[PDB]
Amino acid sequence: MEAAHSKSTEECLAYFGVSETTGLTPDQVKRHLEKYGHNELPAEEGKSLWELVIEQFEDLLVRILLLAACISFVLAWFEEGEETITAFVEPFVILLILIANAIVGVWQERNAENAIEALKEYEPEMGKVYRADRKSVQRIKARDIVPGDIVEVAVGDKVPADIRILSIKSTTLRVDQSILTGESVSVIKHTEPVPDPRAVNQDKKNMLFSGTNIAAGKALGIVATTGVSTEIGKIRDQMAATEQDKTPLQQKLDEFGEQLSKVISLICVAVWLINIGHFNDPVHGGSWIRGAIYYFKIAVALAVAAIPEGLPAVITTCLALGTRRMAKKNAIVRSLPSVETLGCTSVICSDKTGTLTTNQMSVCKMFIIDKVDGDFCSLNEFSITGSTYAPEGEVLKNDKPIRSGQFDGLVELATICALCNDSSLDFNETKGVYEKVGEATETALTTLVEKMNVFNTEVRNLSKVERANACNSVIRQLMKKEFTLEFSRDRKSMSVYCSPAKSSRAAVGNKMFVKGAPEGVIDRCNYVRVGTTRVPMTGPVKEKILSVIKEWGTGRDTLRCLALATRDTPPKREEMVLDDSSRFMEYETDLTFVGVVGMLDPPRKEVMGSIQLCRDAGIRVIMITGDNKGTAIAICRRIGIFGENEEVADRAYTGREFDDLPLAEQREACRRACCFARVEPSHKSKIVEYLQSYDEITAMTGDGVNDAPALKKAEIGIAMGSGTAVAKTASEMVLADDNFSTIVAAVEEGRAIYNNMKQFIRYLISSNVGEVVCIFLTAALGLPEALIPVQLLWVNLVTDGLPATALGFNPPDLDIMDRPPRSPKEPLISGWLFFRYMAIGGYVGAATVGAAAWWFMYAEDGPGVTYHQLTHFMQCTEDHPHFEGLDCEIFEAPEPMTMALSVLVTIEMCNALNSLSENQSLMRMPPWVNIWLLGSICLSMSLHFLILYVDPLPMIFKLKALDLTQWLMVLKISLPVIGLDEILKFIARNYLEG
Ligand SMILES: [Ca+2]
Ligand SMILES: [Ca+2]
Ligand SMILES: [Ca+2]
Ligand SMILES: [Ca+2]
Ligand SMILES: [Cl-]
Ligand SMILES: [K+]
Repeated sequence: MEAAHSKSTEECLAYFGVSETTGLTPDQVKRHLEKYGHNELPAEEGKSLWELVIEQFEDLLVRILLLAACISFVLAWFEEGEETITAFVEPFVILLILIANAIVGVWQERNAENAIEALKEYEPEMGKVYRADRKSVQRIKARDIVPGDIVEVAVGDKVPADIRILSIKSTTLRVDQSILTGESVSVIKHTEPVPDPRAVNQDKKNMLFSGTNIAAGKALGIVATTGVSTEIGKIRDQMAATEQDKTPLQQKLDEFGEQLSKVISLICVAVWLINIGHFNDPVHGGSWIRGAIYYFKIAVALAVAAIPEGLPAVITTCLALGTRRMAKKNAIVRSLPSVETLGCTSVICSDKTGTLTTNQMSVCKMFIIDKVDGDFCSLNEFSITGSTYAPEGEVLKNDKPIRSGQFDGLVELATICALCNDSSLDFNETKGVYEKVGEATETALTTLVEKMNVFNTEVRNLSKVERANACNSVIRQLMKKEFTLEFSRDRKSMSVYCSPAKSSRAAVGNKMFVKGAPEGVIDRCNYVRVGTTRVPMTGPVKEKILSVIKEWGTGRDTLRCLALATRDTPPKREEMVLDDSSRFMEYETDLTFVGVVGMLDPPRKEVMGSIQLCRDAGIRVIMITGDNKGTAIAICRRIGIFGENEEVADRAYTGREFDDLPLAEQREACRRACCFARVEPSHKSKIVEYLQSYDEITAMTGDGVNDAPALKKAEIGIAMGSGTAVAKTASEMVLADDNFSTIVAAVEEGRAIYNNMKQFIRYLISSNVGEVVCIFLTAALGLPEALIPVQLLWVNLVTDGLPATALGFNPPDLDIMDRPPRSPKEPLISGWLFFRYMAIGGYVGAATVGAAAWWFMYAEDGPGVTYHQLTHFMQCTEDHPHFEGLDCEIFEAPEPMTMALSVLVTIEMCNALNSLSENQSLMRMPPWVNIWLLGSICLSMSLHFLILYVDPLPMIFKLKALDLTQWLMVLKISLPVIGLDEILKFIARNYLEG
């Protein structure tokens, strides 16, 4: 809908056939969506490259390798047996392979950039729009907005796309389009056209350019364009290409792609030397330089086979797929390069309120009397679940569920909780969460009655707005609150005067429900309600009550307690003066203690266990807060930062105590601290500084400009999703819920996104080192060659390239949080890991130069046989010493090389199955965990059988199809790799790390 600035509002509403009263419709959305794409700008420009030097090392090798195959046959294309066809088509083979190496190398290149696209649902404009389905506004993602739908914007909003204003709801509408125009002041917009189709944006006084924000006003409009069709979109697309610095894992990995290339470049250039003894020999046209181009091919080939390809792309996938994974968990990563650091987090600094704690008061404990006949009374203690103002949760006794209604004592406790209250619950259908109305401590009660629901009302069926104050209303339908006696610090309590509702009488049923702080309320109780009874307040009982009120108010939970009682025979309203707190303490006498409830601000979901997790992963959790030292210290023993009876007289500090210490004592405080209370805004940054001094990677939560500095200085800034825009742009990550338990998970995924890479690296390296050992172990202990040029190319393609990319789809490893956080100090590969590599690779290479050895040497019923004097085979000429029913041309036999190459491939897939997780079992994580692997394995295992059995080919590959016994061998020869590595894993899993 270009040039919408020159068209009537009608011409546009028409062009989209949308009614501005109800905006678009589902199918219109999907329709326009497909025709114009999502409201985003792509990455069509170059902003990424193949970090490794070797990727450009190999591509030159496969080019020059081909050259050798064009000089090879050419120099002398005529042999005694003209052209065997298995040395004539080689040029046609390698090239047929480089093509496969390509089709594959670009297969993984896509997934790598296909996953990037998966992460395009981050922190967008969230523009507002009107669609058919609903009548009220719709806060939808900026990208989900299609040209054509109806968008409205009020003060402060950011313009999500190019909008042709339709209606201006405010007396006027100024906008700030400073970012796109030479206009510093906000300008006005109007609802009419601007005929001239080629006028400049400054003169498009009726449009709202995307990426702009309105200074003042509200106004509806219709999206002309979106995406790159946007005025700001035609700009950013046409911008200067951006460059970047590099991360310590990239550096350490580039240093790695420098070690290998070199070594490789010598493991092979050492082959064109260990095989000098065969350059002249017959098999190679019986000339020198001709063999000097055959062993060249092998080396330049062995290289290609060893060069672990795919790393850059694969990482980018784990990375991508992982971030996707984090987001599902509310961890919106803003900087990919940072997720790298994320697993090196060694200290998290979090704020208490909202993040570690819910900040919604919740009753979690309550009791009442059970028995008292024997001058020794027991009680009925109940626990309550659910830690917010939402009606969700259930009453428990001895960790077991019970109906609140079955206990008559509770029915009154609720009646009090229900009536002696001035607060309520409200469902904010907008935010889809339960809100409180008034004081929290009261509201906490409200929610208790709901979780109680002593009268088994039907709730499930009700609407959220309905479940809000359900059970609470029932009680109000049975008891009329006449008047209330306001609070007062003299008696520290309050109460109400109630009487049966609808009851058309007086002086009957009247009761006064009193609620207050324990002591005082208990001392005004002369009677104590048991069952439905009421026995006088003896000396022993009153002791029992106060005893638990202590066990509760002091214990690890440190619950705030409230005493619930009723005045059975209240004075009459007449004889009562309600205009001074002075007399109220009096009317509130001769009470019958009903029960007590204990509330507290509960720790957010999982936070209690997440802290335990950090603990297992050596991460320091430091709580920053506004509380007082004492209460703050408490909250820490409540959540776990501190054991219930752990001495922490030096790991909690308050702003002032801290400023009072000397720099050297401040730095020390931080290497041990775990709680900070009443902190000046400038302490966070100071705290981090001291944290950095002990080389500690630190994640700091913030939520206001107040934290901007601290957020930036930290290794990882983490902004509250409920925070300010400033803090969000200062952090490298955002908490959608503002929950602490997230950070811990984000951190964990970091550990997996690393471990994934390590699975990928280990599989190539361990496997390829195994190839290089076969080519070597034959040329070593002297043996009939096991592989030739095109076979190396084959193996490469079948075990690098595809089942390799697969692993990038491996899932999150386990017991990944019991190690200390990674330090950018320690090396890419640990000495034991390298062993673990050679342990494997050294084996595979054996199994291969031990599969053909089984073909040549004895074999249950083998088609050929000889003895370990096979190491001298080349001197065979029927010399009459080691001769039998054998001919010197049996050392050219195809099946051996085929019993080999087939062992290689199958052994590697058996190995790729080991790359599902660094130190776990195939038992604890089956091969089917990652499907794409099983797939890629088969898709390759197949390309192998196809080369062996499809007659026009096994000839080119100098191979010769093996039978069911010849394949049952390959299995028992390669399958035992699982067995081995499964041991190394076992070891490490218990002996090494601990
Ligand atoms: Ca008009
Ligand atoms: Ca390779
Ligand atoms: Ca440092
Ligand atoms: Ca391989
Ligand atoms: Cl108009
Ligand atoms: K930073």
